[PDB]
Amino acid sequence: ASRHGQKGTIGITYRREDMPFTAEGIVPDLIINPHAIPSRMTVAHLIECLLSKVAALSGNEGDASPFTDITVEGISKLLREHGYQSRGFEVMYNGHTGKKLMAQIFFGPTYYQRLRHMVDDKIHARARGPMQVLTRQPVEGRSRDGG
Amino acid sequence: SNTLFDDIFQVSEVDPGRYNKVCRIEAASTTQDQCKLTLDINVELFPVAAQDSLTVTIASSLNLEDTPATRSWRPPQAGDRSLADDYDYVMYGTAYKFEEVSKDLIAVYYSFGGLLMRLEGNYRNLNNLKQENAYLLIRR
Amino acid sequence: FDMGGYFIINGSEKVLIAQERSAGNIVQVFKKAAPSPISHVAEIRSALE
Amino acid sequence: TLSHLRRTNTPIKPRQLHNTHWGLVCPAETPEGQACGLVKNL
Amino acid sequence: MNAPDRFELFLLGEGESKLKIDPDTKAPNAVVITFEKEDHTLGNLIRAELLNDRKVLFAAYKVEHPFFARFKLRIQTTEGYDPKDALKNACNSIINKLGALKTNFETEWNLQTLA
Amino acid sequence: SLHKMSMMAHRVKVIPYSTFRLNLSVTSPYNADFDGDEMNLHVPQSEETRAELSQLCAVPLQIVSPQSNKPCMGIVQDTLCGIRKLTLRDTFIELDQVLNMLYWVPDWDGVIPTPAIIKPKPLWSGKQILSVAIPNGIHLQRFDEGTTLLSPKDNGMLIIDGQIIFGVVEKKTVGSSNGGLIHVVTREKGPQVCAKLFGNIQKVVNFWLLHNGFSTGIGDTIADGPTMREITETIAEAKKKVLDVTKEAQANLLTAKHGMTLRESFEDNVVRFLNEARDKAGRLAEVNLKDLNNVKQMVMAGSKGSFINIAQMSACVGQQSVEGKRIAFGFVDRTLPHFSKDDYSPESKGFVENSYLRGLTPQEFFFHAMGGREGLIDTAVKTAETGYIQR
Amino acid sequence: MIVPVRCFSCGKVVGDKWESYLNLLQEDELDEGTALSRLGLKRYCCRRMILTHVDLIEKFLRYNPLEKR
Amino acid sequence: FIVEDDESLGHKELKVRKGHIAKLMATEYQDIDVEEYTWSSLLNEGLVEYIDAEEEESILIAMQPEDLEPAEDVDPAKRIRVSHHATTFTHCEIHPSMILGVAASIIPFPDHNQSPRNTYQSAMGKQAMGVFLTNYNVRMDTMANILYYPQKPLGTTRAMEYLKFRELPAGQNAIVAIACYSGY
Amino acid sequence: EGPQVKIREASKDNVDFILSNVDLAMANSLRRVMIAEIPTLAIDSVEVETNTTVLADEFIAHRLGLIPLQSMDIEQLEYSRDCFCEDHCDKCSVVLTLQAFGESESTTNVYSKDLVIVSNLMGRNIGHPIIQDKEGNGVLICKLRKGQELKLTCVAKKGIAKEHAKWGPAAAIEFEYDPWNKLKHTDYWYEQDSAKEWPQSKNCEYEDPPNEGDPFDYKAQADTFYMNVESVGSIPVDQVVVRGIDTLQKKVASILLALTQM
Amino acid sequence: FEDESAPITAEDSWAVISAFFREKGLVSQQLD
Amino acid sequence: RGNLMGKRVDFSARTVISGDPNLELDQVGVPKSIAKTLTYPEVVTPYNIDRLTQLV
RNA sequence: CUAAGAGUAC
Ligand SMILES: [Mg+2]
Ligand SMILES: [Zn+2]
Ligand SMILES: [Zn+2]
Repeated sequence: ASRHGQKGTIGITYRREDMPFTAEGIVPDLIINPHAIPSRMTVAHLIECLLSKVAALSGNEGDASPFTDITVEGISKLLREHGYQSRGFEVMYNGHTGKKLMAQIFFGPTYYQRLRHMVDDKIHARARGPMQVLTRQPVEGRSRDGG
Repeated sequence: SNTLFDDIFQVSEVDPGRYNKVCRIEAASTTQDQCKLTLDINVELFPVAAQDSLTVTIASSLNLEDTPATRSWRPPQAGDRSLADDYDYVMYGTAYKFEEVSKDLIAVYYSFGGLLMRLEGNYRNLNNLKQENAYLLIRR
Repeated sequence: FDMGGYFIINGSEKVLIAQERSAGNIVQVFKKAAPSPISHVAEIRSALE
Repeated sequence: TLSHLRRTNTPIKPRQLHNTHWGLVCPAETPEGQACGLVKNL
Repeated sequence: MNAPDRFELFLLGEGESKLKIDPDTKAPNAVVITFEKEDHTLGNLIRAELLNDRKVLFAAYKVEHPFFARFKLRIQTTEGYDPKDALKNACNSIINKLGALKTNFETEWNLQTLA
Repeated sequence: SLHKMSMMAHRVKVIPYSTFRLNLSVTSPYNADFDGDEMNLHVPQSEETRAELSQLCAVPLQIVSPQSNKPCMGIVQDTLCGIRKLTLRDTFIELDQVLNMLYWVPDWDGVIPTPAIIKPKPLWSGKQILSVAIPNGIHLQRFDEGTTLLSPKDNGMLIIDGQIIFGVVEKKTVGSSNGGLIHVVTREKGPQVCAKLFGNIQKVVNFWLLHNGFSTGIGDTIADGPTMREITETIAEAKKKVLDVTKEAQANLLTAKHGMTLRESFEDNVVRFLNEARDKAGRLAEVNLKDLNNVKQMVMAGSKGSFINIAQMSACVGQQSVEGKRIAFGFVDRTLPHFSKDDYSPESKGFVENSYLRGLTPQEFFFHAMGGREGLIDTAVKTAETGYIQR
Repeated sequence: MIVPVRCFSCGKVVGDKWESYLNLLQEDELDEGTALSRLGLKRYCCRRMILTHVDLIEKFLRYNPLEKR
Repeated sequence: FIVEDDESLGHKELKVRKGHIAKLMATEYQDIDVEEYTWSSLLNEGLVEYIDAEEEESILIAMQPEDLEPAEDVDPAKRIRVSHHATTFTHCEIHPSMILGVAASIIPFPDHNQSPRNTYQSAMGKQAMGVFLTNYNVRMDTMANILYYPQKPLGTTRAMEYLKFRELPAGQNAIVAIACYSGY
Repeated sequence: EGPQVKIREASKDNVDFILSNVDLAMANSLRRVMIAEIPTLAIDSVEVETNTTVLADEFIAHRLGLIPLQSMDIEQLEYSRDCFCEDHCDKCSVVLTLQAFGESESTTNVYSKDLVIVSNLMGRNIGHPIIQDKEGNGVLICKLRKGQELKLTCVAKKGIAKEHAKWGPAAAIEFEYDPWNKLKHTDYWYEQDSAKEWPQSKNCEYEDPPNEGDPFDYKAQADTFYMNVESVGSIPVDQVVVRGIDTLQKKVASILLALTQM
Repeated sequence: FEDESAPITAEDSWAVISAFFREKGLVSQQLD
Repeated sequence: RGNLMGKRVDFSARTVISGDPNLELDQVGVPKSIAKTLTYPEVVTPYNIDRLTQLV
């Protein structure tokens, strides 16, 4: 999950060659769906991606405090001064054919957390196993091979 | 095989609309005063401007010989002769409506893979058009 | 970096959650429902420390 | 750990973020479940 | 846990071959060839070099699932031209182009002095 | 599992990873996301239970819900957006991509359709390629607002004998709507053919979108200078009208609407003016958004978002409401100690005149926090009460 | 914990550019961006790899070792 | 902060000035010889005050000093703010970003988010994985999860260096692309 | 006759060149092979003898696996999976041993320069960790307080970037074609003007700008790809490109071989 | 800066916060 | 309500769900482990002797 | 093993 409530599981993992790549060969560490942006209105996710891009390029640290006088215009201007598209879009190439994508991809560093909820600790199946002593039903919980 | 229809139109309006590769043109026939055309053309691939004289033909097939789609499209081999060789811009579609505009005027609607065309005129020269597949051929 | 402010009970770190309660020695008046014969109720939860 | 050490629990419209919560408890920090609003963080 | 070994992407499994051909009955003179332990890298290359052929009517490929490294390539040629022959010619053309490129790049790198 | 469609018979496909995998469409009946959701799998232990499960509870048999005599599944998320991008008139596909998209349809008859354009370059339109997915023999004719038999706006939908004659394919056509493509296909050809149609459409559209790409970024939430100036002018005009209404109320010249008090009418008028202000600002922003705007594209496709999302992200977040009323005076006669007593101005009572692009002031941030708190509380209370009512 | 060997995205070996980075920051009084450019980190993937690393290992090295020989 | 009449300037101003800030900076730098100046010194000379929700009913607070204290071509990209057209302030917020809690002080640009998303992140950063203590090697706790390479955020807040977040980060800077790439 | 190359910049680790008269599919296939199909040597198996450090055993094993190793003659090695030895031998592996002790009162940095090859390399040019910096110390593998000791052994097999990214000798591969967007393969997102808002690439200087009046050239295909390959250090960047071409040729040759033998 | 009694800016208040957290800490209420 | 109207049952699994555009509408992806755990009893028939014998 | 409690996921 990002620092903006953008929780989600890994749908699939692609190697470096299959990922879309910019003209500088950078491939993303993550690909997130655009559809999470309009409904959830996590604009701060986009703004912090842009600010992180500017900070990584310029070597400074993004001042992402809530109520500062930091604007998207200033971050965009600083990014344009660094040789990139001001709004964070980058012309990317499809990793399977190399052809340019007809649409330019929003691209940049972003701060993500790995949460404690892993699939290895939630998968659970039981064809047959221990039963309950009282009602002769399967016991409860995956910690007991329950049903 | 043979041309179901042929005429020379002059384009009075070219409307880009919300598109960058397709424009809708309205054309008035310079020979018959009652025939008129509305047509979606790929301007990227065949530019069209206002007051441009276009020879417009509709055929049932492109081969020079008479008829003997259901057969798969195959890229034209070198040296293959078709009616398209005489024209610059050739599209293929199916007719999907024959509207009776007036007592003598009828309109025929063709759908060129989503590029819409409506050709209207007196039935004495549009009668050859029928509810089937047709090729639209255009030269400047 | 450890900040303290917690207990060690049987080798487990136990923290006391700040329990919220109504303040004492404050007079609070509340409107009651129409069916009840009382329309307003003024109360104090008096206590001496 | 820090949020736990600064956690407040309200025994049980107390769930609403009151105006008086300004600057004394976090405006948006509370569980999504049945504890929403009852558990607050300073 | 359930994550399979990485080497299964590029290593041939027991009892299966790199190539398998099944004739396609939808159109005449058409085959579907399943390439095993491959990916888009070979797929797009072979597709393009098949489409450069004049006598190949249809040539396309698809990776049916990203989980498994394998892809299906359908080839339909003109009558009197075995689609296997089209695959042979496309592979030959790819090899020749790559060899010419390797020679050219070697000769171009030998021309540098600041290396 | 609130209804019978939330419990359906599927076919096992064994996969080499640790999660259940299901089609994107079939998530709509289950109300299932992929942000940590868990699902249950029951295996029948006899041929009889197996058989009646496959013949009564099969997913294709549940496509059309008895709940509203309309399909409960449709094309959603990326595919939906992709299909809108694929069926535009501008969308023309070269020979190689056409061959790949045709091969990606498992039941493609094996004949390449004659291209929509033959000279000087063979180009297939997106509608032509998508018509391969639609089964042969389907007739559909929907007329959108203002469409004619010719489509200047390419809206509407006309499909004749399985070929899309015209119309942009979007939520109204392939979505879970009555009379749409899903309903017509399942009622004419059968549930199996409808499931096959789902698979074919998703396959072709997802391939096209993979090789076309669709993104969204911060620039998609930005309106140009004149539009921002007009939005600010709209907000200022609304605030001036609110100030005039406040004057007329405070000068006692305001008359209470029949059936309510003076304060109730005043609050009603203020809330209405602020709501229509946010609506006008959002409409200005939406009109300003070009057709290439990614959020606009998603909204037009119907896959995700709406007008209000664009309004809040680009133009104005709007009025924050608690219990259906404006932000209440939690402190004595004032909402916060940062406002003087008896201040009924829009900013003092939760109106958020700043978009999410511009960011929120501290007071507006707190008022939005209160609004979201009410939203979460209402969500919990509503799910509990609805569960009890359903049982 | 300790500087990663390779940049996560591209894979440029940046585990050998941490002590040089610290020496540049300390002895030469260079700011972060100029030092990153000096070390050869031109892509912002590598620049974020080296810029935002937190050297926790120093902390771990303050405690007396559990097994001391 | 405490605000007094300040007849010398003729307008309301914070009781804290640049001299006290300089002394606090000197004390901090000495920690990182002059007379020590701590928060108790501000509390003792009437520089700062403690106000609770009972007293907070009868005060007026300035959100920021630079824009609300002085008496009255602007950047269109800046968010819209109001002046409140009133000068009767009694106290000043030390910083508005201090209304957030420990978990919500980690959010970058929380004012650029929908409030339920901020609540979700506040409840979700407690589930975040990082370094809970530097002496985890000598603690026999029941469960511990530690990132290999915790990175301090590229977009960092001013309130997260009091939480030692930069010392003990709970996440990584991943290069994210927002794209409908494969449908997965 | 065939693809033509003209290299702009030649460096020890970066080659920037132009790949003309070639199809897009071939250029992208070469790029992908260079990314993930070049065999390379990296530490694969780790036997931990002593570890009194603060880092976990598999943490240090992870760091060791990411150490680049010289792979000039990696084609002379064999894969351990198709070798006749029991676990690992000299014909299919290189054995290193990292032995460090914290005998200094200050922190002692265990670098990759202390990695010493144990197996006799039989005259090859493999095994050596790649050193790039001027100080001469390699990658900072670990740190030692006074009295801490870390003894371990590594078996290094040949590996490709597909099986694990630690074997990737490619780093970032810049790949671009048609900088002026003459093929119209992109629709430039813009607010007021696409030309102004999109910075011109450095490669725009190597092509003629469009005349702004000429009709769209629908017969124009994709060629003249500007490609910049970076070298991690395992193999020289020119050898990176050459081995990518070789491996792609080998893949197509294997396709032909299987086809002909069946 | 040069003026001892000049008004402070919005950046200055952070110093004050720092001083506060130098004396209180994050769990000062528990210990107190 | 706890043991008769609704009861804990065997032959059931539960885990996280992920999307897959390459699956049919009526298909569900089952992890290999869950397939290895959940079982179906198939009666031995002359028509399925070979495959069940091979599974054994 | 049972019971109670706390936190948490959708
Ligand atoms: Mg969910
Ligand atoms: Zn990098
Ligand atoms: Zn061996």
